Amino acid sequence: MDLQLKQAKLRLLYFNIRGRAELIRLVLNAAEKDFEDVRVSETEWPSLKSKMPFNQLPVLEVTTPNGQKVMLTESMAIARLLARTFGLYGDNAAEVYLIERMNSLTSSLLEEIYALGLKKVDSFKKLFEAEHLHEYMNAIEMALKERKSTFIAGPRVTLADLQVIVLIDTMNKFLPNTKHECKDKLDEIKEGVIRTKPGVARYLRSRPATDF
Repeated sequence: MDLQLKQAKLRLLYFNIRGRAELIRLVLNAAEKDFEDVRVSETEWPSLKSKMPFNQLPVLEVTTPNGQKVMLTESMAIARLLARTFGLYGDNAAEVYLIERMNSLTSSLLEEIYALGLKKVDSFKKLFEAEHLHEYMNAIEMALKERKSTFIAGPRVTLADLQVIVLIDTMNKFLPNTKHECKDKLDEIKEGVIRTKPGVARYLRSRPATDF
């Protein structure tokens, strides 16, 4: 049941976007754990999907040091497993609550942003939005302003600070003009991840420039 992820061969299968696998890429690069970053095209997906157990990406294909191949699914479960493996998931239940409180907020905001941008036809679409996303934005901003530590859950980077990067980069693409104080507070966290996780700094510099 122990996959020995520190030493296991890892292959990440996902599309060539940030999307929902970027958090996993950020964890692995923060830990400086090598992995094959396999970026699948929608053209390849039907046959890969057909030849493979799973039906949804991302999948983390793990080959343990003893040679056993295991296909892990569910993006957040994978990310948290990897975070725990590499010391990026806090040291006690109270720190983890801080991680998961923030990840709940930012995961919610992310999915809400993801769902916007797919209903542009007719009727009256001047109908107001924002207040949903605003609600998440002030909760995040309030939490970041109230914290008594450098990062979200303490003095060191955890998974929640990494997901803040995913959120920032989604906001700057989907919501370029949106000006709100939560963006500044999120950018502070990103700056500290870059400063303290040289593997992330290098990865962010070198990763493909994509829209999604």
